[PDB]
Amino acid sequence: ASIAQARKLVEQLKMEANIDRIKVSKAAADLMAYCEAHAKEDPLLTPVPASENPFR
Amino acid sequence: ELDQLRQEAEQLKNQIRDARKACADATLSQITNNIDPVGRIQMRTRRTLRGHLAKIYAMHWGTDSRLLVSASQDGKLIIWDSYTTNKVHAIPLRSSWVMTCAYAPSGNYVACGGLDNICSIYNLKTREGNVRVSRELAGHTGYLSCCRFLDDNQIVTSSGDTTCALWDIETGQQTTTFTGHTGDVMSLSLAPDTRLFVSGACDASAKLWDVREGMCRQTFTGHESDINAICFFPNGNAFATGSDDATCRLFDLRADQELMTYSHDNIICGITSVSFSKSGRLLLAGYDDFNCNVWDALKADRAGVLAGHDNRVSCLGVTDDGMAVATGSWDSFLKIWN
Amino acid sequence: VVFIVLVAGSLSLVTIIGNILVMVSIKVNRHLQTVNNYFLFSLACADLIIGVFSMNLYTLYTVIGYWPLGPVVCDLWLALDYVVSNASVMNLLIISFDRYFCVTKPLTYPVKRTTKMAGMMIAAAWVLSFILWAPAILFWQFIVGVRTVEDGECYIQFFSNAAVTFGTAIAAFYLPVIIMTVLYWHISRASKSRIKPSREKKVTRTILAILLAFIITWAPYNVMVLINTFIPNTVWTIGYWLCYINSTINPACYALCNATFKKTF
Amino acid sequence: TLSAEDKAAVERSKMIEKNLKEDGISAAKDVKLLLLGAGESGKSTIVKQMKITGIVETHFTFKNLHFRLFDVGGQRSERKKWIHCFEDVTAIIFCVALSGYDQVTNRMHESLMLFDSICNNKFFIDTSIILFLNKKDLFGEKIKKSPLTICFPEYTGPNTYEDAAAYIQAQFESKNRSPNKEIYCHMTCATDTNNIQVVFDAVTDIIIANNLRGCGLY
Amino acid sequence: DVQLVESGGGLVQPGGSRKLSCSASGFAFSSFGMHWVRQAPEKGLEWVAYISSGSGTIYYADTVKGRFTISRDDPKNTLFLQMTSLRSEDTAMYYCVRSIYYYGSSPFDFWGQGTTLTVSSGGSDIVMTQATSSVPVTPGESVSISCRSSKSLLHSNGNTYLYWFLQRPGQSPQLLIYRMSNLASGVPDRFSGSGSGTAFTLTISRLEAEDVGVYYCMQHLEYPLTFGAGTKLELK
Ligand SMILES: Cc1c(Cl)c(OCC(=O)N2CCN(C)CC2)nc2sc(C(=O)NC3CC3)c(N)c12
Ligand SMILES: CC(=O)OCC[N+](C)(C)C
Repeated sequence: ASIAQARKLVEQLKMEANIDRIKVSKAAADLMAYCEAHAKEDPLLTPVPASENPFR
Repeated sequence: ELDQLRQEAEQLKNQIRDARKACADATLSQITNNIDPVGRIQMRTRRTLRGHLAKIYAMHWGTDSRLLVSASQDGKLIIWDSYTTNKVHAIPLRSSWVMTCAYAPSGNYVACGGLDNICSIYNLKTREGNVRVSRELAGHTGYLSCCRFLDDNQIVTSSGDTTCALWDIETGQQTTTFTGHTGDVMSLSLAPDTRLFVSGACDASAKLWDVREGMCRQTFTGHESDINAICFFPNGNAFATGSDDATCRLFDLRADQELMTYSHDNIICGITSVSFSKSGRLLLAGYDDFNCNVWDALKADRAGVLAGHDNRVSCLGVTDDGMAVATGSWDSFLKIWN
Repeated sequence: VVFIVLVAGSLSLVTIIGNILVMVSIKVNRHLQTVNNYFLFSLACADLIIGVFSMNLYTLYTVIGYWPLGPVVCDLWLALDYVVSNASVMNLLIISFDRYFCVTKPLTYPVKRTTKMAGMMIAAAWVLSFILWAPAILFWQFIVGVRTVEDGECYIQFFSNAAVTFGTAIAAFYLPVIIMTVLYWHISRASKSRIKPSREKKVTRTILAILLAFIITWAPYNVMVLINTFIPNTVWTIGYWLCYINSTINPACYALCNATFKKTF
Repeated sequence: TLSAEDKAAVERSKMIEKNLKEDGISAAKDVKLLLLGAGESGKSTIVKQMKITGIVETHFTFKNLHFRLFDVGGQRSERKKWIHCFEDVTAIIFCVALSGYDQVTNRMHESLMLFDSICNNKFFIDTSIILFLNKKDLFGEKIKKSPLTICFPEYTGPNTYEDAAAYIQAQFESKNRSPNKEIYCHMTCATDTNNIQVVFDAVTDIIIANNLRGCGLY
Repeated sequence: DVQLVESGGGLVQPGGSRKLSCSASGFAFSSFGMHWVRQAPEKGLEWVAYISSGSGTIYYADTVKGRFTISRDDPKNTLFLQMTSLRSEDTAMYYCVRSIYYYGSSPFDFWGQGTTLTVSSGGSDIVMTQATSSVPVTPGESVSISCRSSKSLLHSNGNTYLYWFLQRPGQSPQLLIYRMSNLASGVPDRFSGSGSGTAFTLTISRLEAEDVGVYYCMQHLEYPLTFGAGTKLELK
């Protein structure tokens, strides 16, 4: 009866073994670019003056 | 015939590992040798919210970055005003053992769940004044761990029966069921475009589902213990997972593998909550040793600590405009940092 | 005599420093701190003030033979002395009350009590003492008509004057002692094991220790005062110095007896 | 003040806080207990004297005291994840059957190991355990024709009844190893009234001990 | 359903006394604030009293203080108004409104139907002006109405307290806009509002025949509350 379970497992592995992949350095560059672009819109890493901080 | 399929599975996993090794050329820490460090980050307790009596288990912000929900084991679910430290509602619960809470994106409904195996959905804008229970969803066989709203008509829940579900509120019927994990699933996070999501179980594995058809698409296995919290990167191409071995990692969807690990020898305790910042440069992680740490998401070096709790932080979340971070621990208080 | 001015001065240094070993341990360790440690904190505050000011000043006094510091300034010392002394005694009485309520109302009292309640109790304990003592010392001088106290020494004026001499004694000592004895008797009776170092013996030992400390230290001063109204000048040398010993042992009795405190060496 | 209206909101907030405080005071009166055991242990019996999936909440009152009992054997899930929510309970009721003769691995050894596991847990270091020994009359019938050497290889002594029970009780109490908790023992039997008073006494004793040690009176 | 019914009005000689009652059925009465707004035989609205949830705070109009008193009995969900030494200027319709207050709430949402009371023959307030008295309109047209205050209504919190009401012929007023921008629940998307500080407008797009009546603007920055004369709309 476990034959059905094993068939399901191998079918899932084969269906998830045909996914295209990019090269890693490209994925590293994409995150760096995103974190560099949105640096001026992040009120956490660069502190905001008390004039417009609503929790003051 | 069982051994033949076992050998076939071994061949499949060998192929997967070979492909993952082939697509890897250099590590992300090797790419970040030039970008400047962000410096130390200092944050102060700006507000303290002292209403509960028992330990706090869940917390979720609203869309407008002002309203908040708290779920604690004394049988209360009270929504707060962050700027003026007020209480705007106080919802008495049926079961006193709650492990999750949620706030709808539109601000009209909230959810709750726990060891009673039932996800309760409350209506806030009733014509008759008070708040009422709209539905009581009950299809699971184990306890609930994380509930998230997609819209006002459908919700996603993760349970202890090694399965996840998508519900339809107006009907109460489990529209689609997600299965495949070996042990309890204890975390869940929705992508910004709400088309696909990830879950983290106690078999040291995290999977990526799609809510349209219900098929597991990728499996990531690096950890060595149970995974306790998951959150996406803002752009929906990476996520961070916290486990019970003092380690939290960053996985890339396109590369289909790990990128960095965040552990330092001073810490042995496990993670209970993980979140990012608005731009993705900082990473906030709660801990059992009564504090919260901030990591460099591209350099992997600690940049500060958010201490100030008498007991372990169980919930943690940032706003949609990056102004404040809220941490709630078993000391019955919530904090706001800026 | 260059040693008594030195060895007793160390006691003032011992009295102050140790109470710090009480002030800070609540603030830093944070595991010792509860809702029923504010009372010990207030007692430590009072006992620290007596240790610095009163101990140094009198050590100077008893070696000079008279008080040149101020013929008029002495009222401030006396006010500080009696105010803080009554503060310590009121704190001990309040601790006895709280322990009685905690034992004999086991389930409702801890939840009913709030930090505001403890703060209000401590504030009342201070204020009643200060209002009782300071204006009386500052004003009985005028009701005499002339400041009898000369520059030969400094002390409290209504020594043999009227019945304020008794009332002050009976209140300040004899009320808290009777109340704290009856309360601790009832508490030591409530600790018996219904079921059948026993848990009862370990508690009765502490009760006897605290009661003997307080009664033994404060016995000499008050018994002197009454008969003096109706003392070779020297005997107050020893009478005042026992009260300050009581002050310096309070951080040892109440604070160090708790198991969690000793670990924070 | 500079708070305009903006002024009824604070009044509503204070009303809510008053309600929270009153509810906490009301819910402070009740006593919380947790029930543990194993298969065939007989916890259902001690439950059925109380009444007269998920978590069940058996509920009773005895001598103006409000009781709650939580039976969580139905939660057939990973234990490590849902026990931490059950700390701060007053006491844990443990059910052990005086029938170790058969395999489920011996049942008595499984019960002893589970007691060791629950007694030394990180969360339950200072929660006192109230111990119930069931099948008092069945074990009496059994011990007439069986030795206790089968349960414990090291046993030496009589094959009588009282001594055999005392040995098991001592072996179980051997595991506490902490200085701030106690194990209370009552040998229950079928058709036995009073098993509620054995809980009233224990709960009162635990509350007064916790009060004594909390007020630093030790 | 939500229902507020009043009774207890009639013809009383001057110098008498009378008691009014407002009965509620369909909502959490104990968690609401209730007002009393009155209307002369043909004039506009005039605020009278106010009682809070828990009966903590009570306010009165300066012209009625001392003669009247307001009380509520929340176990039996009834509201009262006891009035003594009646004057000939008190002949009016009397209404009963509910005024829930929290962050994002909608005060003055439900208005009762009112009772008729008739009596026989015998400087720091925020004055608000509505210069127009009436505007004739044709169906399907767009019309704009105005309400000018005296003190600027922008509190430091960023809020701006102005409300708009509509009184249809022979009926009770409804609530349209709260806090100058928030459109009420149940009102058509046609209505919209704008303004800056002291100049206020209300814009109606593609007006139909069902929205004919008189429009009132109310201030809620501080007590007492003040209304306007109200601009009437009529066909053609
Ligand atoms: C507290 C106190 C009082 Cl209330 C006091 O009262 C004055 C007095 O006793 N008498 C009796 C004899 N009459 C002739 C004059 C008045 N006299 C002293 S002397 C002293 C000290 O410190 N003496 C030094 C030598 C040891 C005191 N602390 C003290
Ligand atoms: C309350 C009181 O009478 O204390 C007396 C202390 N002494 C002896 C130092 C002045």
